[PDB]
Amino acid sequence: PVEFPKSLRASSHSSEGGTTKEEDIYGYELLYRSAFASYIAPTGAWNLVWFQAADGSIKQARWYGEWVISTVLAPGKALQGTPLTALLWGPQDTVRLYYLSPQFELQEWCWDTKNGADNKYDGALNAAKVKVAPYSKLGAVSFGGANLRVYYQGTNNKLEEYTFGGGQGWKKGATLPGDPLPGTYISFVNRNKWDANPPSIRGYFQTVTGSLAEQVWETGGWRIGQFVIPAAPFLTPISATVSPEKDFPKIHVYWLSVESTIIESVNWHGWKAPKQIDNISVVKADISATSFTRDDGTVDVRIYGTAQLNVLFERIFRYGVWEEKIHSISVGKEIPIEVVGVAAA
Amino acid sequence: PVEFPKSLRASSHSSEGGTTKEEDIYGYELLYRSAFASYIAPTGAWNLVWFQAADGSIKQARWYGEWVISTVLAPGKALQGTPLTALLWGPQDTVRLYYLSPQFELQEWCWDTKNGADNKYDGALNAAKVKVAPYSKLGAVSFGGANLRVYYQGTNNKLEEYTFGGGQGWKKGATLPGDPLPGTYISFVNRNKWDANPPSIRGYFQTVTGSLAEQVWETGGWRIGQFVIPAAPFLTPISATVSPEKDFPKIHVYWLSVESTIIESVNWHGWKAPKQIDNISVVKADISATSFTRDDGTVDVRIYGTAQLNVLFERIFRYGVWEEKIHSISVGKEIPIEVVGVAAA
Repeated sequence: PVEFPKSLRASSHSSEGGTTKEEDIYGYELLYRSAFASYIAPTGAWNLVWFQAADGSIKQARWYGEWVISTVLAPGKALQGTPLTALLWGPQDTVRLYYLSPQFELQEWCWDTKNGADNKYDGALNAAKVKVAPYSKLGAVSFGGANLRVYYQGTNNKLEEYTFGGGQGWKKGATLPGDPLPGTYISFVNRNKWDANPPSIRGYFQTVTGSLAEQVWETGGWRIGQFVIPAAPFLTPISATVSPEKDFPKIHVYWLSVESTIIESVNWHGWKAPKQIDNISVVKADISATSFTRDDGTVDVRIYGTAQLNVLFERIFRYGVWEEKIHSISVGKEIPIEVVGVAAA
Repeated sequence: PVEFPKSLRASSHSSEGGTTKEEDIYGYELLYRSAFASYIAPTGAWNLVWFQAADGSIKQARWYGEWVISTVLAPGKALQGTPLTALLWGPQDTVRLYYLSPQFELQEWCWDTKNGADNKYDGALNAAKVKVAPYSKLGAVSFGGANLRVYYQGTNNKLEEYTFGGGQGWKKGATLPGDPLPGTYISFVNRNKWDANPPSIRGYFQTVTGSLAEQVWETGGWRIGQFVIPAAPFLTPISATVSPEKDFPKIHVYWLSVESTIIESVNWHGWKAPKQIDNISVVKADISATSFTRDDGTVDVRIYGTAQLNVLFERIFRYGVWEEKIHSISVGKEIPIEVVGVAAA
């Protein structure tokens, strides 16, 4: 078997007090610790997830009754271990996916489905040859329809913005405040509706001290926000998502604990205390959150990431509760392996 | 600060019971979880270590009274996250380093220093265009002088051999027995002297069940060896090294425990029970062991790898003890970060 810390739960079928003896799955055609991007349709009718296959291609898992896997970027297009982040607007007919080339330049993939067409092509961001810090992660938002913002870590470790819209093409945007940890995970969200202008932008990242911090664009340009988590694990995955609950934006910020469990902090008329959403230890690796508002005004959340041993998980917050059924999305060949919980020496 | 499990020690200066409050170093120009290859001179006079920088270049650390860092392969030569493994013979004037290209093909770098020469150049393996499983690790041995063997994981997850020698160039060798875990770490050693023919080859790897296993080559062919560790952490780093102690080959096999501490199994007139060499938790990432025999017949060992938060460590076994001082080798810019031990929720 493989050994796992006895005090941690490897899956939803682990013993209540930790891992004893169980079977878990290794999907070996998913890149180990793959990046994830995602977007659920605002109607909730279908789901998009993007990930990196072991061969380095970028693939898509789309749920519509069942999951369907396809390839969106051929092997050779993306850095092995590229970050990923996605946009969806129109309200839901135009997709952009951002990634890094093997030369650490910002790249853009476009998927347009307006009017029943289907066009897939490289975006113009590639032309700017934006060289980023090699460990940079990526975030992005859209507003006013096709006004786009891409956030990355520049070569001096500051967070940086690139802008698109208004017929201007891609142009360098702001340099953001703060002192980001080299290699920090980052996640940016727009609190206002996809077709609204101005946007209300928030970004989440880890600083050089290990704390978590917030970028705010509201009025008067970029400022550091009130969200402060004094300590978090080194290079903790971070993903945030926002949708209106009872007619006010509900920001959800997710990161990992030292036990590799998912911690959530909500901003909804103020920040609420961080709390663990479940006690199952995921692989310490990129996560991706998305959300939508139901007709009744409540907000559903989906989180994707890597579960033990190497599977793509889907965690579901629906009608106010995290469901205990945590699904896995198969992306290729798999082997089952026995897992035994082992105590410290 | 950054949070770390309170029950684990992040450094030699951590409290005896685990981490309380301390400072640790982030070398952000070392690729996070870099692969490592290494070779100490058979005289013990100097040391070589190879690693991947954050920018994807392959670099070398050389010790001869002091550590000196150099770049041996420019960005673009190696897969981001490439495995690495090294050879040294002549007795000590001929070096090879094996790695993967961004297209997952075996590559070979050569460094020849016979007679005061100083020639770095690409080896002939590159031209064979040998495509391997994208998550393959690498091992290698040399014998009879320049008879070389490179071990890798093929696309069907079997361990495979490529051979060089006898004026034949690089040719496909054997397919090895057993059922290797996809992406297993692998480490191969030659128990006989560098100029001796035949060799006595051992390889260590993890199987599809999570056990650790042994490949054996002796005159007559390959077989599965009697070394069996029934359970180990999933995708545990593995590195082995052999040198004669009192004229008998002393194999040292290293892997990581569930606490990310280094476990050692020695073969020397039989296998000795596995034992933890120290209680300091390393980053669960590639390690690299090397060894030499002193004039008095005793065997020194060096282990390189990633220590918290992201630094290149050197552990030293010398005159029969693991030294309490664990060194760090700076490879670029660094920031100090406060670390606090945190208990489970």
